[PDB]
Amino acid sequence: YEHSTVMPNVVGFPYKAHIERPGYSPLTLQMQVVETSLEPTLNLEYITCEYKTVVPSPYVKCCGASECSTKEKPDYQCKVYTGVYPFMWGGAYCFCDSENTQLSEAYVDRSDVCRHDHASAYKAHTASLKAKVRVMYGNVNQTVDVYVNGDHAVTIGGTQFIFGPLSSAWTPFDNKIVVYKDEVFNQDFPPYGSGQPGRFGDIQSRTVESNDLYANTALKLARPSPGMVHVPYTQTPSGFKYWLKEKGTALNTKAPFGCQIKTNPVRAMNCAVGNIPVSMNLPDSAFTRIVEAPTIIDLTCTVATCTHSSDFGGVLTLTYKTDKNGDCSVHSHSNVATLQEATAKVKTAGKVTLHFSTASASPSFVVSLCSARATCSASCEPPKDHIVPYAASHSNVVFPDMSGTALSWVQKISGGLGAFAIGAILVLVVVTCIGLRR
Amino acid sequence: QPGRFGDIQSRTVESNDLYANTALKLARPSPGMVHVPYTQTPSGFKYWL
Amino acid sequence: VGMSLLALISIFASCYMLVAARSKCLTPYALTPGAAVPWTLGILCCAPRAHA
Amino acid sequence: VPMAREPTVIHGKREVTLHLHPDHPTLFSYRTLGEDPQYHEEWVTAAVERTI
Ligand SMILES: *[C@@H]1O[C@H](CO)[C@@H](O[C@@H]2O[C@H](CO)[C@@H](O[C@@H]3O[C@H](CO)[C@@H](O)[C@H](O)[C@@H]3O)[C@H](O)[C@H]2NC(C)=O)[C@H](O)[C@H]1NC(C)=O
Repeated sequence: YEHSTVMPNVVGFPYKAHIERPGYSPLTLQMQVVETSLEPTLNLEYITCEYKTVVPSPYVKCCGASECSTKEKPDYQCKVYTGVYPFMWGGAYCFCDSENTQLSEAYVDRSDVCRHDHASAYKAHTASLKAKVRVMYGNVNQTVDVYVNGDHAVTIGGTQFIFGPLSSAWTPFDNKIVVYKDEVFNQDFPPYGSGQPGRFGDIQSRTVESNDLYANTALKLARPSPGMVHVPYTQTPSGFKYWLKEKGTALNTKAPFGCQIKTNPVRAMNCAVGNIPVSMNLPDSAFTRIVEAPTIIDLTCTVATCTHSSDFGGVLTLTYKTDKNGDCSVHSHSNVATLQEATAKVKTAGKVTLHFSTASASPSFVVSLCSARATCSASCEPPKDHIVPYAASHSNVVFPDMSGTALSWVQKISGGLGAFAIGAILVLVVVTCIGLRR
Repeated sequence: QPGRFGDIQSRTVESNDLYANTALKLARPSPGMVHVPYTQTPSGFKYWL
Repeated sequence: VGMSLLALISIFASCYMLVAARSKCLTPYALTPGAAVPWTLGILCCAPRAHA
Repeated sequence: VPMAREPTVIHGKREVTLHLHPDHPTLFSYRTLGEDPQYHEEWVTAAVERTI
């Protein structure tokens, strides 16, 4: 027997689905969403790590001259300075007094720990959602792992389920991502090959294991002081370190809807938004024949108390008349109220009690026990406490019933004024028609 | 109230009775040690000072 | 506020309807020195209570 | 690493007043998990009170 329904994407919400097949006793299903996971698709763009600049020992060809030659190193710098008269620990060599030359070189390379301490830049799109849900009915428990798109069906004890695509298409990960350790940032990194000194991406590599490197740190060399051998340079500090110092914020503490970011792989877990459609298919062994189910006639509903709190705060009593004692499947045919349980024991005494939760001052809903029916209407009072640590178990509707006290007063006042207006119109039209008849 | 003035009070200096409310909460000891951990809000008298 | 404005608008309109009806029903009698017809004089509150 | 003491909470009308008693500079952050959050994070040093 094919069936379909819709359930909210809120962790811990005790969704109950009610299936009524005309030839068999009604059945009630309990479903919950134990865990979710919104995993995006990643295209690694490049990697960054702190740089390390290497300075080869200066070559002083003295009483002679040298020539500078180019090489292929990232950000290579080399120069020749004339007129050097160096000194050493014993005494100044290069005895040819003033015709000397020093050749300085410098070039940059990735740090030693670039494979242990680095930041990645990604482009993210097309999220895929995964879920883990609990199903109960009849006498079968069990939680199962499901892909949420209309392309995975999992069988639970003879029943087949399919979870349709998410109603909304909201994803917290922006178009461009920067990942470090276990933190995700909505940053806009500069493209490959166009970094700037002193900021993020001053050196860039395609991957951690690659050979090439593109570095741009404005490395400059200065003529050495007289009587020294020290090859001075100047260079703006590592961009990665200052990005570390002033990255600013994160996503783990800024994502909406209260969903936790993690890493390895990047994902957003338990992230409350939207609705999940469910398409079912059931075998004939799941139901029960009418003949063995109890018969319930003359169903009446009363409400003991109501209290629109987060926990189940209303007690409801049902009176009936039955022939034999057994089991029935309670349900509420509206979302204004949510019952706690999905089964009840019916006995010859004739009275049963249930717990429900609401969020409106005056609810009015129809409750069914096995195949019977009844209407329940009640008045509710506010809760006195201010803060609680467990989430809402009602579906959060506040518009009252049309028979509620507030709408009763509105209706009475509107009726009085409308009747007065109709009387006015009748008087004026009567006078006009009397004027015409003459 | 714990954490402010008057978390510990005595009727007089020599009084045997004492009223204390500091939210002293014990914890489960870590594996392989004998140290009886606890946690407790600092004295309110020093913060009043 | 919306409900209050609707109520006031409705009540003022209906009162205006009664006023216009009384003017229409009483202005012909204000052009002839005739009887006020005690039967309608008591029913509808006109300017002359008993003065003709 | 150590764990700082639990703060003291006071319940209010949609507001929570919170007493903080640190021993060394700790990090304190919070967010409202609605549709549009209230981002915030701070480095508390000496004993303070916050309202959230
Ligand atoms: C369907 O299966 C799930 C998991 O197998 C059942 O949930 C489990 O219910 C038992 C009994 O209620 C829990 O054991 C108790 O947990 C409390 C938690 O405070 C603990 O204090 C007790 O000492 C005892 O261990 C168990 O934790 C719970 N499991 C989970 C993951 O929540 C569920 O009850 C089954 N359905 C039915 C109708 O029994």
